[PDB]
Amino acid sequence: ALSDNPFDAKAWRLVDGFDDLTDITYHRHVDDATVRVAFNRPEVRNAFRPHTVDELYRVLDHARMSPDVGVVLLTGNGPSPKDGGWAFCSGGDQRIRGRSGYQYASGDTADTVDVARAGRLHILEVQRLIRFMPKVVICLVNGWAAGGGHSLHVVCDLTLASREYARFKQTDADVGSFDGGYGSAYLARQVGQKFAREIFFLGRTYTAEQMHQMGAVNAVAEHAELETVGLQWAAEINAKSPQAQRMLKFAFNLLDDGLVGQQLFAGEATRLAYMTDEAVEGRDAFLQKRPPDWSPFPRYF
Amino acid sequence: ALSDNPFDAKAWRLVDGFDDLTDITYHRHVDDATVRVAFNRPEVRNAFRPHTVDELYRVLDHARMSPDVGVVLLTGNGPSPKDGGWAFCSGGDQRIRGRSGYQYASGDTADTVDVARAGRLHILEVQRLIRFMPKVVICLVNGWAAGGGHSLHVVCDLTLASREYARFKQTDADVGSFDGGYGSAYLARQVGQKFAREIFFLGRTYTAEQMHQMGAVNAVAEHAELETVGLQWAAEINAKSPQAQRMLKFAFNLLDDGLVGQQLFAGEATRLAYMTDEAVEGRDAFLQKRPPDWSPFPRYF
Amino acid sequence: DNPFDAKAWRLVDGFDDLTDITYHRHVDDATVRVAFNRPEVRNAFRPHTVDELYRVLDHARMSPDVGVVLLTGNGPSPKDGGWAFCSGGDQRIRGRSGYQYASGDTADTVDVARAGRLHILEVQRLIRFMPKVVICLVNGWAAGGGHSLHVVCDLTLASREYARFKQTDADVGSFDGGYGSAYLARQVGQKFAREIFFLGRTYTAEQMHQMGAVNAVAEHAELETVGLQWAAEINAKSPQAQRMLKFAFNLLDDGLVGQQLFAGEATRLAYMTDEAVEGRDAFLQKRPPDWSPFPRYF
Amino acid sequence: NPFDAKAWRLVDGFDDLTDITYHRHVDDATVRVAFNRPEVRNAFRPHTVDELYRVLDHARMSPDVGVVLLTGNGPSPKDGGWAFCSGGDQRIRGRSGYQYASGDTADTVDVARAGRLHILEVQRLIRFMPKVVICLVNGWAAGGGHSLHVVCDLTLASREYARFKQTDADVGSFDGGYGSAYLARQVGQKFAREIFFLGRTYTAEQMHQMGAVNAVAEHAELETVGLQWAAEINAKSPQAQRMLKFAFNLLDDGLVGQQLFAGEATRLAYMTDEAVEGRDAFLQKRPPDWSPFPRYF
Amino acid sequence: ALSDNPFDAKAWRLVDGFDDLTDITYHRHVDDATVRVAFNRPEVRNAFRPHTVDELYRVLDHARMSPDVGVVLLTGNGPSPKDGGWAFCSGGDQRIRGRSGYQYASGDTADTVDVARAGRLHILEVQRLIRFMPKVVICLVNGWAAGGGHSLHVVCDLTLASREYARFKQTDADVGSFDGGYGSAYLARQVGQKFAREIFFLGRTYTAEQMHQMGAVNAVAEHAELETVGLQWAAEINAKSPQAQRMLKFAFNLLDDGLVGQQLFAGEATRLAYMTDEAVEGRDAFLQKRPPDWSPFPRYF
Amino acid sequence: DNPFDAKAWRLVDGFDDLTDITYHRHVDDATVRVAFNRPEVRNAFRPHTVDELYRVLDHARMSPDVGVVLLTGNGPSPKDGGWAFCSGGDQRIRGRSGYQYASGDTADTVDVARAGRLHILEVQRLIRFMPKVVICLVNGWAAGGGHSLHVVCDLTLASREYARFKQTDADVGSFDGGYGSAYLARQVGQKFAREIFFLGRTYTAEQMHQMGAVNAVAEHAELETVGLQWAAEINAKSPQAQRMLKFAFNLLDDGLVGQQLFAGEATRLAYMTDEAVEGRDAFLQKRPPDWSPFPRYF
Ligand SMILES: CC(C)(COP(=O)(O)OP(=O)(O)OC[C@H]1O[C@@H](n2cnc3c(N)ncnc32)[C@H](O)[C@@H]1OP(=O)(O)O)[C@@H](O)C(=O)NCCC(=O)NCCSC(=O)c1ccc2ccccc2c1O
Ligand SMILES: CC(C)(COP(=O)(O)OP(=O)(O)OC[C@H]1O[C@@H](n2cnc3c(N)ncnc32)[C@H](O)[C@@H]1OP(=O)(O)O)[C@@H](O)C(=O)NCCC(=O)NCCSC(=O)c1ccc2ccccc2c1O
Ligand SMILES: CC(C)(COP(=O)(O)OP(=O)(O)OC[C@H]1O[C@@H](n2cnc3c(N)ncnc32)[C@H](O)[C@@H]1OP(=O)(O)O)[C@@H](O)C(=O)NCCC(=O)NCCSC(=O)c1ccc2ccccc2c1O
Ligand SMILES: CC(C)(COP(=O)(O)OP(=O)(O)OC[C@H]1O[C@@H](n2cnc3c(N)ncnc32)[C@H](O)[C@@H]1OP(=O)(O)O)[C@@H](O)C(=O)NCCC(=O)NCCSC(=O)c1ccc2ccccc2c1O
Repeated sequence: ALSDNPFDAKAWRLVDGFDDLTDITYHRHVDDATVRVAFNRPEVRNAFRPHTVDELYRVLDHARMSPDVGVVLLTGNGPSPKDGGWAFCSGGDQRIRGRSGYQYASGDTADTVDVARAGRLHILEVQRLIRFMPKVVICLVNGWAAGGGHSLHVVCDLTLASREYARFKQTDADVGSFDGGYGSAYLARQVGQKFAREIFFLGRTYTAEQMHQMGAVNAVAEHAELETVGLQWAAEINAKSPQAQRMLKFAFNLLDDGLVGQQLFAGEATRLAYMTDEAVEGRDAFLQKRPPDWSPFPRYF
Repeated sequence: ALSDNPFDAKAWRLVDGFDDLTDITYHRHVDDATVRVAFNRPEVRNAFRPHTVDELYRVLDHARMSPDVGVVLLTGNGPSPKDGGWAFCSGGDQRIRGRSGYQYASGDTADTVDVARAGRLHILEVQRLIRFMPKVVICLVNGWAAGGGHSLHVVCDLTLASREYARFKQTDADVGSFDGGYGSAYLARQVGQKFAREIFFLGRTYTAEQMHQMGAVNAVAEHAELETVGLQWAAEINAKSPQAQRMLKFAFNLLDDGLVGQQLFAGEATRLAYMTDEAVEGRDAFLQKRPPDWSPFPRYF
Repeated sequence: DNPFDAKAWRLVDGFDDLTDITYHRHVDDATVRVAFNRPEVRNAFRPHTVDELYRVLDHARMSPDVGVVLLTGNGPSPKDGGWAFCSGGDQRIRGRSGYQYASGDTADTVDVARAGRLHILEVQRLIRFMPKVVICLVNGWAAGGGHSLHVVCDLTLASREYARFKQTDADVGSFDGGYGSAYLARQVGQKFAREIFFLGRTYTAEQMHQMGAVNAVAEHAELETVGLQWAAEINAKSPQAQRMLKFAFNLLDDGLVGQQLFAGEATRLAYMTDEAVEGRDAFLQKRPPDWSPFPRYF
Repeated sequence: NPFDAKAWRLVDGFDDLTDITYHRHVDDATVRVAFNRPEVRNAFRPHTVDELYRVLDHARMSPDVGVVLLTGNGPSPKDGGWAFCSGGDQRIRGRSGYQYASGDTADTVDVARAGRLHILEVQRLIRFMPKVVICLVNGWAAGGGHSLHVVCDLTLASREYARFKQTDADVGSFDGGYGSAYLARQVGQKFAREIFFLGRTYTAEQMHQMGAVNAVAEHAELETVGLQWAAEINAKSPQAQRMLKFAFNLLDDGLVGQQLFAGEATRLAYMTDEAVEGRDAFLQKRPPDWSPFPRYF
Repeated sequence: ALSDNPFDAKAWRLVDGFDDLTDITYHRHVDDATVRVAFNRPEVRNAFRPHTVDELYRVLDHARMSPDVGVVLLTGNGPSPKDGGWAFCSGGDQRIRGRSGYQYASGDTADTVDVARAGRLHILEVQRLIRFMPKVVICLVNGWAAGGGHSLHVVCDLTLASREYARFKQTDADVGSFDGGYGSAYLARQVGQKFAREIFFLGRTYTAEQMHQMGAVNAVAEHAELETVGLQWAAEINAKSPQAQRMLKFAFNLLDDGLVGQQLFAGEATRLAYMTDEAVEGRDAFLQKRPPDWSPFPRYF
Repeated sequence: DNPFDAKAWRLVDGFDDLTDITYHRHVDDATVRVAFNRPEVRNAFRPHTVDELYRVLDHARMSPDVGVVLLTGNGPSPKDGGWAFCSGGDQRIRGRSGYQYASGDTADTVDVARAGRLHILEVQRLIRFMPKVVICLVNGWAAGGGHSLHVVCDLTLASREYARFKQTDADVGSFDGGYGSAYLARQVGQKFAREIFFLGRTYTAEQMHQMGAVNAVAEHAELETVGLQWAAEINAKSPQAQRMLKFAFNLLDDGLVGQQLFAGEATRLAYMTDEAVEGRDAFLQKRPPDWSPFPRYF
């Protein structure tokens, strides 16, 4: 009766238009305003290749533009059919990593790499998409989270982790790589500079409880219940003012993201201003080629 | 023998000139350089209305300008005479909240709102007064700390919380509101970005011990001893160089507050320069209409 | 000639007791005039001056029928005909602990029991944080703390003939290590700002305009007339938008304080929506809120 | 007319564009992207924004393109007026933002569909793309149109017809992001506040004096000079140009800025033998040998 | 058998050229790419005087420039021969502190102070050296860490602390001093603003375990094993890509250090660019006085 | 015509061994002159040049009788009469690991066992952090890293006739991604700074002055004479105030490092007080401190 798999097929439906997905799965909950986005290459611990990043971007972007979706659950499928091992995401697929970055290939191995096509590092675009979308993204760490996979959990708004199977391991420097952006600096804004430097410089494996104690993981859950708890967290988020939740996310981003953070938060303020009679008077005055009349609108202080 | 009330009336005296306070109480300790500032509307869990904010500002401002006061203890009176419930502060009084913010009213309910008078959100001014005053402000959370009340706690330099009665709950998004300034972004600089986002996005109730573990509460105390512990903390603060304590507070504020932070710290540096013979030579040379002589004052490196 | 046109201005009720500052409301416009009134010492401010200045600016901030503040200096000097906006802190009553309250004009009347203050910094923040445009009209010398006040204002207009900018801080052993210096660098760039402070030279209106700290140069007699024209153009726009724009300009430079002020106004904007009103109503009626009428935007 | 048709070719796959034009230079690694609604001073509606994003994104991913020229077509067939871009099309502005419509006017708005403000997405795309974007202001630049020039890396402006006018507060709108705060990092806080608070009209020469316009050119020569600038840019080390742009963005853009600059530093490390040894060791399931690679200081 | 001393004399060799050191010791490990740098005035709890600072800077600078050294262990020798008391570092030597700062003296006490020579506060230069050097610096807190000694610990990349003997006490304000830089503001980026303010404003003594719980100490070790654990941590660090480790340290520093942070990280990016064929084409074209040919080098995105 | 007036300058004791740099102290003023001395390669620096430049600037930093550093280039070139401030890194000894030490002048003599360095960045930080005003006198070409050196100096004066600013970094596949670029933008604004780097055009003294990166333009023969005048005006003010001001200008731009330096100086001011001394004395006398004589200021 105890399931080894967090996924409950009865609770989830495929999303229309996404039959061609190979490296990623995308479900919408049967009742809730919540979607499930998951890595789908468990044979390589859910390592992503450039095509994986493209699918992940497409799917997250679709969720961003779905008005009836409030929360994204980001996770990994499994286990490995080869050894039963569990993974959230093991970062960039090393098999198709070249001197210019991760390269598109016709097959799974290095020999099928299109040598004419320069490599990319555009998981960074997925990071920004997660960061900038006006919806809460909750990472469900159901297994190994290593390299770029570790950095993905870091950039999510919230993280829940499997007690039995979550393993956090920043392996970047082991393979001569490094996430010098959100993966490292933003980790320091969750667990502090000392712990963050330890995690990267020594590359040790941490449990869910250890990461929770340090401040990068919000709560620990039983593996079988990880998505159930995820859905409960999403339900609590979706039960509040969506307008307030949106502003709050951009408020938490703002200063850390400089002018970009201000752009997003100020953008939402501009939308709020557009709803007002005062802004409509401004529009109407222009269209009617007359001076605007601001006298009904007080100078708040 | 066990008091349900943290307040020890024998230890405190009313402050002269504060006759007319209705929403707030203001005491000076009988021996120590410490004052007690408290919300005084326990029947509504110490929610503040614009008049409450005005009294609070005036009282904190007086404490700021009192040379014989080193530490402010900010707390809530209680319990509710209606149900015996304890509160530090439950944020803005929802009864007089309008479309333009919290509105002045002649009575307690929405019907007595002065409709000719625009709403205000100027608890933010109290936040800055606490932030900018050259004295340590310790928040003693003696009960519910919710909404704007939670955010007041966040902005204080230090927080002590009642074991039995403190309950931290960020209810902003529940009533369609949000503190997008110190309430949220500054919380993240105490407990890290993941926990701060959790606290706001889910709006769960946290105990003193839980908040202490996350990093927003300095210590947990027995309810009956909360002000006693507060006074002990104040005494330790007051036993150090007042000049060093002043500079240290502005040093902690500085970068987080940008140019405002620099302004406050540099302002105190200017005062230190004014104490020197070199600065006195500059003033005198101008007043005597002669060139200054800097030769007695060596260059340091 | 004199930039002050007495016919255009009325005294503000409740301010009969002002000694170091004058305060007028325009006869027709949503504009006030705030001016230093010690031209015999080049409009140097003492602590009492600062108190009056703060109180008057605070009153303008809280006047809903006022949109723009014009900050300037009265003159000329009755002693030598010299023109000044403001020459900074009154050096006569500067002590080792800062500028001190005194019953008279000189150090001999200083209240020795009372520590000195530097709370022009409080006026700077009041100017910086108020949800209204403050225009500095530099009608003469602007030196020391007076120079730093023009720097922190949103806009500066300057008298062609008589405006003189001179950062004399380091000459008398002082320094504005806040807005006076760092924020000046965000107007004229780090090289020019360092020059202005390190060498303490005198600059004309036109020179400051070329460097970027002065918005426009006006004829002396027309300085307040041009100020009123600028104020009128500002007052012809959405007050809501002007308010948001000022705080947007402040935001990143002011860190968490900047975010607090801008987000504070964003919160007011949310409070105006039906969605926020449903949040209030549900709490008051002790029922669950119903968010279904309010769509998610992206 | 600044447009020289002989110098430009249409780009394959963009036959369906209606609000925007998109050309590639016949010889140079340079593209031309232009607003194409001159009858309303090149105001953009959400469809314009979608086309603009799609086109700039394509330019970003085109390895044989080094520089983007962003401008407006004209003149107005109605009054001969010249415009770069007048910002959001006010006719279809609603309480929820700019709304999709089947026609040009408010009565054709799809009421079932919420409005958007996603010109901000185009701003970020210009900002984050590893190529220089030069704005050619050939006419009116107002509202969101003014803000689009602000966010471009460089701006060249028509002496006779460029008109800069930040009208945001006139119509109760505001760009509280790059449009204003970033303008201040070009012309300084005093001038930026003046531009927004008063919303006056400025010439090319005035904006050049303030620091927001790199150079003024004769109207007929505006695109010719743009192409000359693009050529000088394309003649340098592309790797260095790329690093330079993100270095300029970095601190102003906080963690996002660091992410972009560090992303390119990561690529540079991937080129090294040391990084390749890291990949090889993992793939071959053996310990890495770092001894051939010395520590630098 | 149980050693009271963390130092294992068999594991360390003196470094050539440092025979003249008096206030500091400097060893290189017999096998590992690791050095040991230690305060050597245990009779005054390893308080530093200006000569100590000069030696410390010299030794750390030499380590910075040693290509075969990857990690610096920074600690204190002991115990005091007077009372057996243990110290990492008790900050500035108060005996030779004057009105212009810490002063050079021929002897140990104030009467041998060179009055003609202005005082200095240049432990700040050692702080920046630790901060900016492209190698991990691990602080081994083997006893008291107080005042400026506490701040040195704060600025190191990692801290390990002796269970039995580590005592953290920020005493600055007790003696009228303050570290308004890394000592305070950077501490806040490790333990959060509330705990950081508490540490300074109250100046209480904290254990290794307490500082670890707050986030300023990475791990607690047995006193006899402190340097053994230090060596184990260094070995894990030294087993990764040295290039990646370097980039990662400056990535963690970057935003916190503004333009200085950008300068250091960008400098390393420039070195990486110099390794490329493209950069070499740039150099060669200039030297051969011909136009560069960039056509072999793809634009990446 | 030469800007250098030999009569005004004396060699500094202990610096006889300098080869790539010259170092003089003024015969009367608290001012030194530090100059690149390889005019045959447009004053391009090699690693040895950087070491000498650091040592000389460090010595000036620690000299209590020196207030101002004038940083410039010697010339003209004995080969073609060309004038240079500094053309950046010596490309002849640039390798894949950076600029390399060599026994001779050319690439064939580089020590292959010794990795390259980019440590002109250390000189930039030394200029940036030293508590004294550094004025760059651009007497000729300023290119690459040489351009970045002027950018990081506090003030820049430039020769009308011979100053030439040209950011050639991207021409040779290099880039200054720190103070050279990002800090230039805080002088001339983001548009002009991007223009300067992306196109790498040559600009005159007058053009750079208009953009905001050059404080003043001077006649070539008078460049050091004007430099000495600027230094004299700087040296006539409170040294303590000038010091605080420089770190105040640095502060926010330099994050925790900026704060560290400014607060460090504030700590020194505090050490001068009776209050700080009571703290010391109480510790030394093993007694509680008595803070009662020292008032709380606000
Ligand atoms: C360039 C002038 C403005 C005009 O000179 P002029 O030749 O035209 O007239 P002058 O003879 O100097 O002045 C006329 C009368 O006014 C007096 N006076 C002018 N300014 C002041 C003044 N600030 N304080 C006291 N008296 C002043 C003069 O002494 C003189 O008095 P009289 O001989 O008729 O008896 C010149 O007077 C002057 O340099 N005055 C001093 C400017 C000054 O150093 N102000 C204060 C420096 S510091 C500062 O303002 C300040 C304040 C608060 C701060 C807070 C935080 C951080 C920094 C702060 C700060 O830097
Ligand atoms: C200064 C002009 C550009 C030139 O005036 P001119 O006197 O030469 O010609 P005019 O007769 O006014 O315009 C010619 C035709 O084009 C129309 N037109 C011009 N601009 C627009 C326009 N923006 N929207 C709709 N129609 C426009 C005019 O109504 C007119 O139509 P007609 O009566 O001949 O049939 C003037 O047209 C004008 O003020 N246009 C409006 C400028 C404007 O306020 N744009 C919107 C500001 S708000 C905005 O762009 C925007 C968008 C997204 C944002 C996202 C986040 C944050 C902020 C945002 C934002 O602020
Ligand atoms: C907590 C202790 C470290 C341990 O106390 P314990 O109870 O174990 O034994 P104790 O009797 O106090 O010390 C044993 C011997 O060591 C001496 N000693 C300990 N620390 C110092 C010390 N720092 N300076 C001079 N002597 C010291 C003691 O006086 C005593 O001497 P003895 O009576 O045998 O002759 C305690 O000694 C103590 O508080 N020491 C002072 C800590 C302190 O306040 N240091 C200076 C704060 S300021 C700071 O370090 C500093 C320095 C440079 C800075 C530069 C720029 C900006 C900031 C700076 C800065 O903040
Ligand atoms: C614009 C000139 C300065 C003047 O041109 P002109 O036509 O007047 O004279 P020219 O014939 O080019 O030069 C005269 C002699 O001096 C030589 N020369 C001039 N500059 C250099 C030079 N920098 N290195 C080596 N030789 C140089 C010339 O090769 C030539 O040698 P000759 O033919 O007599 O044997 C031109 O010479 C020139 O562009 N020189 C190279 C400028 C350059 O690209 N420098 C390196 C950019 S990168 C850089 O400096 C640098 C260094 C360290 C960094 C560290 C961290 C981050 C960034 C860094 C960085 O960007």
